[PDB]
Amino acid sequence: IENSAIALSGIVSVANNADNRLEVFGVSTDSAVWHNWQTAPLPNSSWAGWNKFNGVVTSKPAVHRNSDGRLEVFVRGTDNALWHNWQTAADTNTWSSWQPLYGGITSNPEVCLNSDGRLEVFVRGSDNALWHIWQTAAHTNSWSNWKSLGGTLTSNPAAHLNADGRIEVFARGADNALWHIWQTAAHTDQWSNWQSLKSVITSDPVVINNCDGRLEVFARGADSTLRHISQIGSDSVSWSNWQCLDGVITSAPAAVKNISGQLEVFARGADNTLWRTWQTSHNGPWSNWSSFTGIIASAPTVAKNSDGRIEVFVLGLDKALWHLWQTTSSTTSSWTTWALIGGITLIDASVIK
Amino acid sequence: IENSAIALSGIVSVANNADNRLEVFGVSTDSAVWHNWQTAPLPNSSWAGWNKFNGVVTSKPAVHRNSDGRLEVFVRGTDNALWHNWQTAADTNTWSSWQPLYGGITSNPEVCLNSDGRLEVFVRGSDNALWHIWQTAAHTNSWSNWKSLGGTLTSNPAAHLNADGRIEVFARGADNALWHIWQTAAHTDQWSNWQSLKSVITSDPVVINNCDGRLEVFARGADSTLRHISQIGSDSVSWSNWQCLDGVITSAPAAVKNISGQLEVFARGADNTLWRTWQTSHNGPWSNWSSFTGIIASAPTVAKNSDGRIEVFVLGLDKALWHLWQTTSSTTSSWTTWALIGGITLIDASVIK
Amino acid sequence: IENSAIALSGIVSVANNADNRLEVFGVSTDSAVWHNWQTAPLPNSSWAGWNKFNGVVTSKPAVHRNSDGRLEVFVRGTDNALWHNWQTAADTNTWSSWQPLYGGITSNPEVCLNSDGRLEVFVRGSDNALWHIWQTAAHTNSWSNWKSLGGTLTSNPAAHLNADGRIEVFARGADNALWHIWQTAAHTDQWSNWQSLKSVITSDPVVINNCDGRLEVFARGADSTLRHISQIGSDSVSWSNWQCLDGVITSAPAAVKNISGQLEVFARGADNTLWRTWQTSHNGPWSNWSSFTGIIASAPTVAKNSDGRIEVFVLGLDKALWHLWQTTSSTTSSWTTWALIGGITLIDASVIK
Amino acid sequence: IENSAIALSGIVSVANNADNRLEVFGVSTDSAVWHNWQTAPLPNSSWAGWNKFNGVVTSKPAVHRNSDGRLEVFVRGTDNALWHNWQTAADTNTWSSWQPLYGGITSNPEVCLNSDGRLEVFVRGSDNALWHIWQTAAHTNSWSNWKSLGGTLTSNPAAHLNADGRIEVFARGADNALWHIWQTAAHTDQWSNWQSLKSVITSDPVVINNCDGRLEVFARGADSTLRHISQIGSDSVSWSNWQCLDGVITSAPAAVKNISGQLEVFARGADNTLWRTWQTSHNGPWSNWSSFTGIIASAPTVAKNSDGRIEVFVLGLDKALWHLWQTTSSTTSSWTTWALIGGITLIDASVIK
Ligand SMILES: [Ca+2]
Ligand SMILES: [Ca+2]
Ligand SMILES: [Ca+2]
Ligand SMILES: [Ca+2]
Ligand SMILES: [Ca+2]
Ligand SMILES: [Ca+2]
Ligand SMILES: [Ca+2]
Ligand SMILES: [Ca+2]
Ligand SMILES: [Cl-]
Ligand SMILES: [Cl-]
Ligand SMILES: [Cl-]
Ligand SMILES: [Cl-]
Ligand SMILES: [Hg+2]
Ligand SMILES: [Hg+2]
Ligand SMILES: [Hg+2]
Ligand SMILES: [Hg+2]
Ligand SMILES: [Hg+2]
Ligand SMILES: [Hg+2]
Repeated sequence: IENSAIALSGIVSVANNADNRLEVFGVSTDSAVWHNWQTAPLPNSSWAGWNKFNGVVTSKPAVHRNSDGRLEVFVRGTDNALWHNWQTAADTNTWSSWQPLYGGITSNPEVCLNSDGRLEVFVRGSDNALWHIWQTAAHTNSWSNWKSLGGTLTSNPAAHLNADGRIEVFARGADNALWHIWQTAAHTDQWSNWQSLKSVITSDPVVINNCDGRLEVFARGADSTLRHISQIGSDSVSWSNWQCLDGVITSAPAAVKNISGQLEVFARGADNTLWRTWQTSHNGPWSNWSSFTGIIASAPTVAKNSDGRIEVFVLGLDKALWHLWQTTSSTTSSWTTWALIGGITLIDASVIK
Repeated sequence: IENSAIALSGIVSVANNADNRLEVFGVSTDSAVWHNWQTAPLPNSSWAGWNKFNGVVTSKPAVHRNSDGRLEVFVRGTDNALWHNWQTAADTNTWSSWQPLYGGITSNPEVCLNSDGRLEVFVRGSDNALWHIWQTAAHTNSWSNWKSLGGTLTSNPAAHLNADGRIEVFARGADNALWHIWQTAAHTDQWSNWQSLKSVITSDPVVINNCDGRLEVFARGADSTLRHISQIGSDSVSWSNWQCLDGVITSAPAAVKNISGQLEVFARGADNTLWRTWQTSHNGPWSNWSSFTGIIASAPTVAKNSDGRIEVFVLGLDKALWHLWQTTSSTTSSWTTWALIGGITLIDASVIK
Repeated sequence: IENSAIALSGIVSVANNADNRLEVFGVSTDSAVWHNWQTAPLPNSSWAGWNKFNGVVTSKPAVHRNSDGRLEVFVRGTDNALWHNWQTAADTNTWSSWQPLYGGITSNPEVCLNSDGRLEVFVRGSDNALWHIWQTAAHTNSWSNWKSLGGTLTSNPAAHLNADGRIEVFARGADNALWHIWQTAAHTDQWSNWQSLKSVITSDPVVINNCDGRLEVFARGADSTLRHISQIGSDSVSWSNWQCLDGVITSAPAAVKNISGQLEVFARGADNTLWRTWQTSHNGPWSNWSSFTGIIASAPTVAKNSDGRIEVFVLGLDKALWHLWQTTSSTTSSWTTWALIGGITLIDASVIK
Repeated sequence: IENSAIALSGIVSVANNADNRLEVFGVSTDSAVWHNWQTAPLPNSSWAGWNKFNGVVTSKPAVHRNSDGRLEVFVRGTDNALWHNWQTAADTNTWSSWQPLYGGITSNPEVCLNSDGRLEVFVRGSDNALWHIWQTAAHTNSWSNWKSLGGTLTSNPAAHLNADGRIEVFARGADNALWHIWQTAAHTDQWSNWQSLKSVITSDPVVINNCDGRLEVFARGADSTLRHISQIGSDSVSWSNWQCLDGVITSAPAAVKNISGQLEVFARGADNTLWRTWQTSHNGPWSNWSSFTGIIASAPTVAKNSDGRIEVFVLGLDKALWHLWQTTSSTTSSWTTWALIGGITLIDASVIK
C-alpha cells in the first residue's frame, strides 16, 4: 500500500433509536439511501425490511440521534451540497425527506452531538479545508451558516466529544499524517489551531472514548497494520506515543467499548475475513486477532444492542448486508455466524476512498 | 442512631434537560412542587426563577428524562396515589399538569429508564411490598397496570440499570438489611426473587455504576458511617464484602462518577457541613473526607453539568436552596462557595424519613 | 472487646532460607525457642523435625534472613534483654547460640532489613518508648548502640521498607490509635517525628507493600473487624481514609501479596476458624470472607513457598502447630486441609498480649 | 537493517551487591574483565576505581548475585569454554579467580537464579543449540554437567523467572523469530518444547516481570522500532499480540520497573542519543520517547540503587564508561547529565553481534 491509500470503509452507518433499536443506512444500486431497522431491541430480532429515501446521493450517509431521540441522516447530493433527513418523531418511520443545507463538500459528512444537545456536522470543503455547520438550538431544524476551520484534508473527518464536553476533530492531512483540532470551550464556536499527531495513516481515523474519559484514536498505518494513540491527561494536547499491533488489515477499523469497559477493535484482515482484537485487561495489552468465518467486502460497522451485546455489519460477496452478534451479554460471549439482511444490494459511495 | 433510622434525604431531585441544562424539583411551604433551571448549560449560568406546578403533594418528587429528551416528574398526591407531569416538548417550560397513575403508595417514587427507552417507577405500596408501573411504549404516555414484586420495605427504593440492561432495585427490609431484586432479562417483566445483601443500613441505599459496568451501592450503616458494596462479576448475584469508611455522616450520601471515571461521594458530616470523599485511583482507596464551609440542613443532591463540572445542591439554614460547583472541568478543580437560588423555601416531603 | 485489647498473635515467626525453604520458630512448654524447616522448598515437602535452641526466653521470637542468606532470630531473655542467634552459614543447621544485645525490652522484637543490607531491630523499651539497634555493616555481627525514638507504645511494633528504601515503623500509642515514624533518608539514622494515623486499633498493626510501592496497614479495630489504610502518594505523610471490612475477627490479621500482585488477608474469625479475604481485582474491592474447616487457637502466620504457593500456620487445639497450603501456583488454587507438624507443643510468649 | 541484525549490546553487566551497592563488569582493551563499584549504596557515591580480573576473555561477562549475597561472573575464555569467578565473601573485593566450567560456547553467557537459590547458566553451544548448567546446591561451587535443550539460536539467550518459580528462556531462532522454552516445574530440570512467539526481532530479547507477575519481552523489530509482548494469564503459553512503538532505535533496549511499578525502557535512538519511554499509567500506554543529551556508543545498561533511583550506564565516544541517574526517588525525578567512570576504556566483546 501507498501512504495516500484509504482503507475500505464501512458500507453502512448505524444508530440506536430512542428505544435502542438498531437502524442501518446505506446506498443502493439506485444511488439512493435506504434503511432498515430492528423491530425490537435485541440482536435476534426481526428486521423491518429495506425502506427507501427518495433522492440520488453521492456520499456515504451519516446518522446521529438527536437529543430528543429523533434520528437524522446527512449525505451529499448530486449538487455536491449537504442534505439532511430526520424522523419527525422518535422511534417512527415517518421522515422529513431530504432538506438542503447547501455548501460544497468533498468528503462524507461526519456528525457529532455537542454536550449542549446541538448536532454539528464536519466535512471537507471544495477548498479541501474542514468546514462545519451546527444546529443553533438543540434538536431543532434551525442551523448555523457554514464556517471554515481551515486545514488541508486527505481523509474523511472523524469527531468525538472529550470528557469535558469539547468536540475534537481528526483528519489526515496533506503529509498523510493524522492531524486534529478542537473546541477550546465546551459546545462553543471557539477552536484551537490544527496540530499534528505525527504518524502517517492509510485509513480514516476512528475515535472512541475510554472509560476514564481519554480519547483513543485508531487507524491503519503505512505498513498496513492497526495503530493507535491515546490522550494521557485531561487536555487535547498531551498524547501517548503511537503503537502498532501486528497483523495486516485491509479495511478501516471499527472500535467499540464492551460491557466491562474494555476496548475491542474489528477490521477486515489480510485474508479478507473479519478480525477482532480486544484489550485483555484495563488499558491493554491487546489480544491476538481472532477471525470469523467468511470473506467480507467492506470494513465492519460495529454497534451495541440495548442489552450490551455487540453486533457487526459487513458487505458480503453477494453485495448484500450481513451481520453477526454476541449471543449473550458477556465479554466472552460466543458469536453467531453471518446472517443476511436481504432485499437490496449496496455500493460504496464514500467520497474519499 | 437506631438501626431503623433513615438519614436526612436530599431536598431536591435534579435532572439534565435534553440540552444538559440542570433543573431542580422540590416541595415548598405551600406543599406544591416547584422547579427552577439553568438558562444555559453550565454551573455559572443564570437560573430562570422558581416556577410552580399547581397541586398539593405528599412526597419528595422524582424526575427523569425520557428517551425523547422530555423531563417527567413523579410524586404522591393527597390521595396517596402516584401522579406525573411532563414537558410537552424537550427543553421547554410547557408542562402537562399533574396526571393520575393511581395506586396507593407509601414511599417516594423512584423512576428509572429501561434500556429500551421505557420509564419505570418503583414504590412501596400500602401493603409495604415493592410495586412498579411502566411505560408500555418508550417515551409515550401509555402506562402499564400496577404490579407487585412483593417484599417488605422500610426505606425508599433505589433503582439502576446493570450494564447488560437489567434493572435492579435496592431497598431496606424489615430486618433493616439491604435487600435487592432484579430483571432477569433486559427491559422485560421477568424478575428474580428478593435476596439479602446482609448489612443493616440507616439511610436509603444509593446506587451508581462504575466505569467497568459494575454496580456500587452506598448507604449509611448502623454506626453512622458510610459503607459500600459492589458487584464483582457480570451478574446480579456475586458481590464484594461490605466496607465502611471512617467518619460519622448525618445525611444520605450522594454519589457521582467524575470526569476521570472515579467515584466521589458527598454527605453531610458529623459537624453538619458538607463532606466529600473520592477514589484516589482506579477502584480506591478512598480519600479522607474534605469539608466545605457552611452548615447544611439536608443531604446533598449532586449533578453534572454539560462540561462535566460537578454541582451540589443543599438546603440552607434559611430553608432555601443553595449550590456550589467546580470552577473547571478537572478532577482536582477548585470549588465555589455556597450560593443562593432564591425565591421560595423548601420542606422535606420525603415519605419515609 | 476493650479498646486496649490486643488480638491473639501468631504462634510462630517464619522465614524463607536462602534456598527459599520455609523455617518456623516458636516457644515450647520448656520456654525455649524451637524451630523446624522444610527439607526441600515446596509446601508438600517433609519437614526436618523440631530442633531446640538452648535457653529460656520471655517473648515471641522474630526471624529475618540476612542479606547474605543467613537466618537470624531475635528474642527477649529472662534478663529482659535482647538476644540473637544466627545460622553460621546459609541453608545450614549450625547456629551461633544465643548472643547478647543487652537493653531492656517490653515488647516482642521486630526485625527489618534496610535497603543497604543491614538488619535493624525495633522494640518497646522499659520506658515504653520505641528503641532500635542495627547492624553497622551488612550481614555482619557488628551492632550499633541502642537508641531511642521516643513515643509511648501500647502494641508490639511493626516495621517495613517504603519503596524508596526508608524504614517506617507502626505501633499503637497511649490513646490506642495507630501511630508511625519513619527514616527520612533511606537506610540512614535520620528519623521523622511521630505522627498519628487516627484510628483506634485492637491488634498489633500488620504492614505490607502493594505492587505499586505503597504501604498498606491492617489491624483489628474497636468493633473487632478488620480495618486498613494505605499510602496514596510517594511519601510517608499522605494516606487514605481508614476502611473497615465486615466480619468479626478474633486474632491478629496476616497479610500476603499473591502471585498476581493482589493482597490477601487471613485472620481467625468469630467462629474461631481461619478466615481468608482477597482483593477481587487491582486495588480491591475485598471478597467476602471464606472459612477453612477447623477451630484454631492463634492468629495465622502466612508464608510463600519457592513456587509462590501460600502456606498458613496456626496453633491447634492440641497446642501443636498445624499448616495448610495451596495445591497449585494460582490465585484460585484449591487448598489442603490442616496437617500436623508434630513433636512439640507451643505457648504464646508474646510480651504484649 | 537486515532481519538477521543484532542491535548494539550494552557494554557492561551490572549487579547489586548484598548491600545494594552497584558493581559493573566489562571487557577492556587488554581483553580482560575489569570491574568497579560504588563505595556506598547511592547514585552520587564515589566509585572504587577499576580493578582487573587476570585472564583473557572472549565474550561479554554476565554477573548475578548468589542467594548468599556473593557476586559471581561468567564469561567465555580463549578456549571458548565457560569460566566463572566469585566473591569469596559478600560485599568484599576478594575473588576466586577464574575457574572452569568447560563446555563450548558461541554466545554470551546468561545467568539466572532459580527460585530454590541455585544459579543456572544458558548459552548457545557449538552446535547452535541452547545448553545449560546449574549449581546443584544453592550458592555453592558445586555444578551439574552440561545439558542440551536443543533448538537453533541466532541471538544471545535471555532468561527470567515466572511468578510461579519456573525459569523461561527466550532467544531468536533460525527464522529470526523470537522463540522460548520453559521449566514446567519450578526449579526443576523438566522443560517444555520450544515454541515460537512469531515475530522477527533484530536484537537480543530483553525480559522483565511486571507487578502482577506477568513476563514482558522487549526487542527491536524488523523496522528498527521497539516492540513488546506480554503474558496474559498465569501460564507460559498464552501471550498478547505484539505491539510496536514508534521511534527508530539503534541499540538493544533495557527495561526496568520503576518505584511505582510501571515499566520504563531505555534505548539508543536514531540520533544516537539515549532515549527513554515509560508507561504513563498501569499497563500503558507508553509515553513519547524523551532524549538525554549526548551521543552514545552502546546500548544503555540500567540499574536501580538502594533507594530506588534509576541509574544508566553507556559507552561514550571516548570509549569510556559514563553514567547518569535520578536525583530523587520519584517516578518524575529530574536526572543528572552524563558523568565519567574513568580509568580504563572498554570494548564490545559480545559474541553474537
Ligand atoms: Ca426537538
Ligand atoms: Ca453552547
Ligand atoms: Ca415521545
Ligand atoms: Ca423490552
Ligand atoms: Ca556476612
Ligand atoms: Ca546506609
Ligand atoms: Ca554459600
Ligand atoms: Ca529444585
Ligand atoms: Cl461524531
Ligand atoms: Cl433509577
Ligand atoms: Cl520488618
Ligand atoms: Cl536471568
Ligand atoms: Hg461524535
Ligand atoms: Hg489498570
Ligand atoms: Hg435508574
Ligand atoms: Hg486498577
Ligand atoms: Hg521489614
Ligand atoms: Hg533471570
